[PDB]
Parts: sequence; C-alpha cells; structure tokens
Amino acid sequence: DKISHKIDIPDSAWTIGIGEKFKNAGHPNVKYPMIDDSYVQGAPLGGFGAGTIGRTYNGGFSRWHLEIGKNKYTTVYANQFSVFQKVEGNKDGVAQVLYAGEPENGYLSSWKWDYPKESGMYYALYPNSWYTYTNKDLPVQLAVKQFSPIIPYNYKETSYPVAVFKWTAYNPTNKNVDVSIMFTWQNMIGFFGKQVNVNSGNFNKIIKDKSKDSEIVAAVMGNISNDNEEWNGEYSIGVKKVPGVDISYKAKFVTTGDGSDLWHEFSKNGILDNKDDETPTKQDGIGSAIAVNFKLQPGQTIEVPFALSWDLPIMKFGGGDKWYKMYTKYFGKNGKNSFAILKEALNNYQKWEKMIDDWQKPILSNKSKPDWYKTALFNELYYLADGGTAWENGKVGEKRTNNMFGLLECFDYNYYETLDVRFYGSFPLVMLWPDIEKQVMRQFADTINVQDSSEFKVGSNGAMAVKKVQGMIPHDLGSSYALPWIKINAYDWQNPNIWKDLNSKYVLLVYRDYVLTGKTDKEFLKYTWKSVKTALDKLKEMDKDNDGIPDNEGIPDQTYDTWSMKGTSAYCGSLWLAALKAAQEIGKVLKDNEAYIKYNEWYKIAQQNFEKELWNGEYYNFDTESDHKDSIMADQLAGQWYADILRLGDILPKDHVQKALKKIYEFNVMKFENGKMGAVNGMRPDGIVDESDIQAQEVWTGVTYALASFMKYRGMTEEAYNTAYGVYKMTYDKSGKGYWFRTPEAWTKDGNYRASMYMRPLSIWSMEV
Ligand SMILES: OC[C@H]1NC[C@H](O)[C@@H](O)[C@@H]1O
Ligand SMILES: [Ca+2]
Repeated sequence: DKISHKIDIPDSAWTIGIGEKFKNAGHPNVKYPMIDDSYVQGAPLGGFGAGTIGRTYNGGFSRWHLEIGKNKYTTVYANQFSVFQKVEGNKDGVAQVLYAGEPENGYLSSWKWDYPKESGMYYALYPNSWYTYTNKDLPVQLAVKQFSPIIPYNYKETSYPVAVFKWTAYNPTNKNVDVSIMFTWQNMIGFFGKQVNVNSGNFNKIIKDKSKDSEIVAAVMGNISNDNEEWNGEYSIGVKKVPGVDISYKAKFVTTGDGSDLWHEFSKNGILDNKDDETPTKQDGIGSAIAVNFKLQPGQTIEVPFALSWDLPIMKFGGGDKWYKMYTKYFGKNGKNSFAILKEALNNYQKWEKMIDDWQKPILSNKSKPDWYKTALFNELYYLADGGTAWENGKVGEKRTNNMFGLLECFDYNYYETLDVRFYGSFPLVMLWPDIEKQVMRQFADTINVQDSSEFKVGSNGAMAVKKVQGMIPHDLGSSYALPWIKINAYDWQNPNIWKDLNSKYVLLVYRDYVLTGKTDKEFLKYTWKSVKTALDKLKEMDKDNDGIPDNEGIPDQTYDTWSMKGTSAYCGSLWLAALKAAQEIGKVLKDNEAYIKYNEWYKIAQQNFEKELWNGEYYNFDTESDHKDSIMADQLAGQWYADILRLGDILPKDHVQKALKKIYEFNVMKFENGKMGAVNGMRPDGIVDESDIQAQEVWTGVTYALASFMKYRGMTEEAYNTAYGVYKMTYDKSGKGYWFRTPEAWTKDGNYRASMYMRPLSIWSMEV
C-alpha cells in the first residue's frame, strides 16, 4: 500500500477490508418481520431531501433511498467503477470491475467480477468515504474519495442530489503503465414509481461541454416522456478532463444482456467506442459508460474527478401528495437538469472538500478526544441524509416562505419527526442546521390546537381513540405511506394524546433551540409561546392526585411504549420539572409575568413532591406505583440532563444527581455485560436486569449517548466516555455486531437488535454542545 500516503484519510475513519466477511453480525430480535439488510453497507451519497444512495464497502450501489421514505436494498450491478491496466511491453492488459461480488443471474456475465479479498480497504468519515485498491495484479495503485457536499449552516449545496468521486492513481513500479478508469451506470428511470413498462422510453445522450481550460463529458440518462411524475427525471454520470488524460464514452449498452457490447471494448485497451445513440429502449434495460485513459510513468501521480447526479424532482407519498424536492429551488423543477447539477459538482468539488475539512477540523484537531469517539460522532450523521429525509419546495400544482422538513424515526416505524425520539435525535440539526430545526419546531407549534375527532384502533389494546386532541402535541407528522405534514399522528400502537412526555419534551425542545442558537431568537419564542403555555396547561390536567405532577396511568404512556409507568415517574416527572423551569424563563424573556408566576408556583410544588416521592437515598425510583418501582432507570433524570444543556440550573440537588448518575454507571452500565454494550434501561437494586418488559432489558443507543452527555457535563468524564464506548464498540468495532451505517434503536444482551437505521442515536451530538 503506497497509495495511502498520496491521499489524506483521517486516522478516525472507520475501516474495513474490501470483500471482508464479518462473522459476528446481529439480527432482529422481534416477532414480526423487520428490516435486516446485512452488514454490507457504506456511507450514503446524496443531500438532504434529495434521495440517497448507499454505496457499500464492497463497491456496489445497493441501499436505495431514492423513493423518499422507502428503503430498498438491491445491488444494481451495472453501476460500477472498473479499471484496465497494461504494462508497456506486454501484449495484453487486465480489466477488473471494482466490486467484491458478482451478479446473481447471467446479466453482465462478460464483465470481470469478484474483486479479490486482501486487495483494498474502505474508509469512512461521513460525509467522506474512500476506497483503496492495492492489488498484486494491478501495478498502478488507485484510490477514490467520494462524497456529497453536506455542510453545516449551508442549506443549498447540502440539498444537492450529487456525488463526487475524486480518483488518485500512482505508479510505484519501474515501468510505464497504461491505465483506464470507467464509470458505468444503468438508466434507472422506472426503477421505482412506474407501474408498468418500466424501461419503456428510456434513452441516453452524451453532452460534451468544451470551454477554455475545461472539458466535461457526461451521459444523461432520461426518458422521452415529458410527464411530470415521481418516476421521471434524469441521471447523469461524467468526468472532467485533466492534463494527461483522454476521455472516451459509450452512450448505450444493454444492462439486460451479457454486457459484452461494452466490455469487449474496455477489456481490450481501456478505450471505448465513443458511439452516441439516442434510440429509446422498449423492454431492455440500458446504461452509459464514461472512461478516462492515461499513461503513468514510474513515480507519477494523477488525480481525476468523476461525478454522479440525479434529477428526480418530484417525491410522492402513499396518500397521494406530490411535492418538489428542496434542490429544485436551485436547479429548476422540470426534471431535465441532471447535467447542470453534475457540472456544478465537477467545477466546484475542490471548494466543497475544503468546506467539509473546515467543519470537521475543530473536532479532528482536538487531541484530547479519542479517535473512536470521532469515528462515531461523524459517522452517526449518515442518518440525517439516510433517514427518508423529506424537504419540500412546493406541492405539485400550486408559493410559501418556508420549506417543510422531516426526518424519519426509522424505516420499520415509518413516522416523520417522532417528537419523543427527536428530543434525543435532533441535536445535529440544532447544532449544525438550526434553520431546519426551527422550521420543524414551528411545524409542531402549528399542530397544537388541531383537533381530529375521527377514531383509530389502538394497537396495544384494541380500543378506539380520537386521532388528535386539541392542546396535545402530536407523536409525529405523518408517514411516507400516507400524508407527511398533512395527516399527523400516523403512529397507532399507543394513544399519543395521553402521553405524559410529549408536551414537556416539546417545551424543552423549544427552549433548547433558543439557547443553543445564542439566546437571540425572540421571534422564534414568540411564534411558539402560545403552544408552549397550552402544552403545559393541558399536561397539568393529567395530575389526578393533586401532587402537581402529571400521573402515568399504569400503561406505556410515553416513549418507552411497551414499558408501563404508574403514578409519578422519574422520567416524565423530571421532564415536567425541567419544562416548567424552561417556560418560566421564556416568560421572563417575553415579559409574560403571569405565566412566569404560574409556572414558578407549579414548579416549586412539583419539585418538592418529586423529591419526596422518588428520592431513596441512592437514586430516584422508577416511579411511585409500579410492580418494580424501585428499578434503576438509565434515563431517570432526563429532565435534569436537558436542564444542564439549557443552562436552567439544578432542578434537583446536585448531590442527589451525582449519586444517581454514579449508580447508573455502577449498575446499568458496569453490571451489564462488563460495561461493553451501553446502559441497559432498567436494573433491579440487586444488580440484575429488570425483566418486566423487553424495553427494560434493552440498551437504547440514543439514551446511552444522551446519558454519556449528562455524565460529561457533570464532570464524570471517564464514566461518560466508557458508557458511550460500548455503543461505538457494538456499532463499529470488529468485536461488535455489524451495525455501521444502520445504528439501531436497541439491542439486548445477546447483541441482537430492534429497528436498524434509527434517529435516536444522533443524540451523540449532545456530547458536543
Ligand atoms: O422503540 C420505542 C419507540 N417505538 C416506536 C414509536 O414511534 C416511538 O415513539 C417509541 O419511542
Ligand atoms: Ca400527580
């Protein structure tokens, strides 16, 4: 490996061998079918709301999130990089697809598949990833850096449906070597969204953009139809000429044949026929190819950029609504702009790389932080792009000031912006894209007084309940299978209109977003104030026994939606205390004296009773009335965690908080599989896991990172990082369960999981407040 030093991969990149088998992989631990796409994953490509494409560590374009809100794992075999090399003085060269696998059927049988093991590495530090190719039969070593311009405080390039592939090639040998790199791509119009005739009308064209000191050559893969539908648009691949390289192309090869129409050309001398052909297809799948060819002398290096774009301007949800995607603001809505997007990337990728370096540098250059922590911090962000992210620029056939946004809870539980989860998972948005975060919160503010008296069947017990009650914050802003932003509360396992955490979490999120954006946005506080007061006043009505605290009803009436709470719980009770303190402060800022006094009075009463009811001398009891009310809950002081972040001071005595956190570390972490797997949710005082519900026996990745944050800002530094390390280990390490780029909600002690690709572990960014 002499290519590593010609490129700059950070030491904190996650790494794996190309073609590496992983033996320890976890699987779902639930009864009903659950997504399990295997451990063959990678960092995704694509901006926010663009649809993303997961290219795996084996090189395949395999995890397709282009249909917004859906996860489709299938390798499109035509989509590849391939290499040809010939040593000067030899009769024949060698050609190889850079994919550690082969097709399942006979399509593309002529291509050279099965890139060998032990011949290259994959590296990832989101939004960047890299492949190195160090193969004994390829004298010239290659590497590629691939990325999309995901940039904090940037709402433009961050939205783009584009990826850059910056290749580096180096000849360490003493002979001249002829080298070609070829990008192939299937015309994927009709891959989703088209009910019949899926390839019909697909056609490919070549664009040659020649200016001074510039040549880009690109294939545009589209359809003859000008229909404005979800399935229609264009894909483009292309390359920018650099000194010392020639470009060749093939506009049309058949993907549903043996591939030899293309491969016979490439495998001979690495040079394609330059045959244009715009003839549309009927049944056959078609693709395009763009190649570069160059000669490397001994010791010579060359860099060449390729790119990929996709202009699919319309997203459609299962309820019928069609929206334009955010990037259309910048490139247009007609679905004929893939070349413009590609050209922007090819002409500006060097600036984008520097912008990414500029935002990663503060963390990467802090040598007090271990590299494993940096691996997790950056790579967990894959979810902001990969979480079915929807970001609208208008409803089809209708202009407003804002662009509504939503991130899925996950794909198995297909709900946008689940609020009890975003309480944990929204940290990267407030920290790094605060204009999105505030937009999401204003969306919630607007729903507070919505009433929908239609009824749904509650899944957990079969009872009928009202869909949306006035004054109760919704669980979610809909499902991609139905109508995101329009039909809220798609969740039906429990009735969220009686949850005891949603209204308080809402208030806490509002105040968080003011505090973490500099305490300057009074306008955001003004927009949300009525909803905040309404939320607290409605939750106060759920105090059945006049202790000043909402009562859990002996059912799962909060985020732990199979774990029953009864009476005053540490979790919902501490959230309530913190939300009251936050509202007091907002009242002061907005000069609403009567709100300040009222919430101050509720706070003093609730605080005294919480302490009396739950403090046991060592920690806060789980609750006041449950069968295992003395269980040690990992999240028992969630309200105090948030109060620390919001700078609201002590809601509970410092001594008791410290005692409680030390107990959690000593028990829920250290007596759970040696502290190597995170904090288990519930532990009995005798040091064995609480078995009253599956959720008590689970480690929640997002809860655990949040607890690590809580510990860190309370000065328990070793405990904080040791607690977080188990999550990192299980997710990324060789000794883990193979969850890289699909961090789940939960695992049990056997390491098996529930709900891969989950929003909650984005809470790791609360460790960087
Ligand atoms: O895993 C628990 C999780 N299930 C799915 C629900 O949408 C969410 O509110 C809850 O926290
Ligand atoms: Ca009460």
